[PDB]
Amino acid sequence: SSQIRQNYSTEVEAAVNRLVNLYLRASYTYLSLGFYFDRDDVALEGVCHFFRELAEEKREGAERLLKMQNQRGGRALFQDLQKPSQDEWGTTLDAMKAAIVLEKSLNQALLDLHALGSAQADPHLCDFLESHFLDEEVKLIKKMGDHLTNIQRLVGSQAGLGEYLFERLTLKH
Amino acid sequence: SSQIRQNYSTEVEAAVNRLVNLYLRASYTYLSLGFYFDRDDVALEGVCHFFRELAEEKREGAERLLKMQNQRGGRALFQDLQKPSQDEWGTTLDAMKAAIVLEKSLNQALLDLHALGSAQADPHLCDFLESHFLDEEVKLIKKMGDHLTNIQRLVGSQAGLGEYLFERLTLKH
Amino acid sequence: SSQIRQNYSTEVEAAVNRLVNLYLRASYTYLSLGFYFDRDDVALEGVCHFFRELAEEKREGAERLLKMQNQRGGRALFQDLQKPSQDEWGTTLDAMKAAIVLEKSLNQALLDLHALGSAQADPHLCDFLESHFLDEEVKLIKKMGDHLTNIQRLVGSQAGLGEYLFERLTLKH
Amino acid sequence: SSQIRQNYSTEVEAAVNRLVNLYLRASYTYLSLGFYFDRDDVALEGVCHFFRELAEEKREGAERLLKMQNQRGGRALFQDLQKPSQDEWGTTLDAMKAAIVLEKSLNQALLDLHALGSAQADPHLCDFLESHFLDEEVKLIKKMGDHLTNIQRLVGSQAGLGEYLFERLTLKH
Ligand SMILES: [Cl-]
Ligand SMILES: [Cl-]
Ligand SMILES: [Cl-]
Ligand SMILES: [Cl-]
Repeated sequence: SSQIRQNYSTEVEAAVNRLVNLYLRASYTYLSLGFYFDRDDVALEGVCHFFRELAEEKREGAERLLKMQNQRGGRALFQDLQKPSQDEWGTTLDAMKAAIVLEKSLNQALLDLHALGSAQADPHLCDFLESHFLDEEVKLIKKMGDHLTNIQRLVGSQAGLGEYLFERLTLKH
Repeated sequence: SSQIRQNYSTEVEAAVNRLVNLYLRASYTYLSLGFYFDRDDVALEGVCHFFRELAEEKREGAERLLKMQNQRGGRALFQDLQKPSQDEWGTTLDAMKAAIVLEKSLNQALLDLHALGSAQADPHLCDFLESHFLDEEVKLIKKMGDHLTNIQRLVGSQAGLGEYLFERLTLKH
Repeated sequence: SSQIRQNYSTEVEAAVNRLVNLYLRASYTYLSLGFYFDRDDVALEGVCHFFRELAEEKREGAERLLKMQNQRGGRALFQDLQKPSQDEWGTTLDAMKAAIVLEKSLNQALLDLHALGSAQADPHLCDFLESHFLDEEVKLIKKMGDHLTNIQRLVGSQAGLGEYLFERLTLKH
Repeated sequence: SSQIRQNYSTEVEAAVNRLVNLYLRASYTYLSLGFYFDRDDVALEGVCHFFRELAEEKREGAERLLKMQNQRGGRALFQDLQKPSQDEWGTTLDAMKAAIVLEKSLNQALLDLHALGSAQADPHLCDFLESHFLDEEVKLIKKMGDHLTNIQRLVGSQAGLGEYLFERLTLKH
């Protein structure tokens, strides 16, 4: 057991394990989003790429949390990972709305863990979240919001055409 | 005071100080235009970039006037800077129309100062405006006119789509 | 409006807009300080350069705040910018004392916004100030203090000579 | 005679010849200033260099006027060149005051020729002065004013010491 643990509450330890589960589930959701847009009957490569990149980012977030858990002397505990909430994700607009909802949920879990850390006077935990997660999340949510607005402007006009142009001229492919 | 001042009227000195104020207010207006197009619910990066670039150009114009004021032995006097005339700037078309109006106003102030300099037989002032401002202004107004025509052609067709395409295919991003 | 805003109080939003105004006014003050030292009857190039550099830094601070305001889903609102408090700034010593007073005022506004953010449990805001402003401000104020001491030591001795040597041998030109 | 002359008045032709004489006399004055500061009992190398550089600049100004005279089909006419007004030039401060007076005199002759050209509707002449002389003169006079202020600040304090420091730390050597 732990010869190193210092100022690391059982409450934070458990919440970090829950947050790892939430990041891995987000990664899984993004994997499903990504492969949906690779279907021959959907075929939006840029959209596929955008969500596959987010699957990787979320998995890396989970790995960084696990590394931190060990650095503090806590013990990683893994739970089952729930499948994503949908099997088909609709249009680019539907998908980007679902992604923003998911990110807001992750952001709220980060903020809740920051508050717990503040309450338990665990500055290392607070700084770790500040330095590696909170600003990344704000930037991502802003980028998703920007995308949502641009998609909305395009598919109001003419939906098929608008969806193609967004994929071609905004997303990387 | 001034050991160097020669052939530099009090009338020109004062008008140069007023023109500095007008350039700084134009810079401020462009700062507001730029950040409006960066809002998550507007999200036209190219448009944002175009106006941020103009904010910088106008500030540089003011600095060049101040440098000249000191080179001639006049004394810079700063006044309050009025906030921009709007808090929200509408569509790309609305914004480009407002920008052309602003530029025409600055161009008229340059022409009025050139006329004062001519009347006061101040060739250094006249040449300074000719060399650093009058042609820059004509070129900018032509570019804005070109943009306005292209935006008009696009948003007559289909407004959301047209605004996106102009931002993607004309403006630098 | 905002699809992205999360954990961002109206109180912080307003205070960020006020802080933008304070940074822009500081930039304006530094512009005036800089051009005063470029006058032919003052003629201290290093001093001019030092304050022009600070005008740029403060403007960049304002732009970073505006970027953050949009990233969080707040709305930039601009007010009139008050002219600087003086038209002439006296000696290098007078000017450096005025600059330290101004910086302390900006530092206090940063600390007050940090306290508001702490009270509203907005860790992103707190970290943003910590990461981009609070240490920059401490370093600048230390540098100004160092300068003030050196100027004082020089102009006690022999004021004209001392002011020239400080400009030549301390400030970059 | 002239197969090329067009729109070039006899009045301008004569005034250009007088201006050549004034530039050559200024060059001669600067030659004398320069060698005075090279005397073993004056020995301010930077000051010597500053005035020798101005002797060259003024000679080049005269050559450019002569080139222009031929380009327009006028005929260069040379007169005697009056010796400089002093044989010894006093201190750096005395010398810099004499130089500013001389430059103001040259600037006034340029402005008077510009006015003649304007009155005779000779835009080539007006532009030639604007492009090659008027801004050069304003910049030089500003630089001399800056120097005068710095010398004054130094030799008020302690004259010998101040004169040495200006030569060492401001002027190029
Ligand atoms: Cl499930
Ligand atoms: Cl107003
Ligand atoms: Cl005020
Ligand atoms: Cl004589």
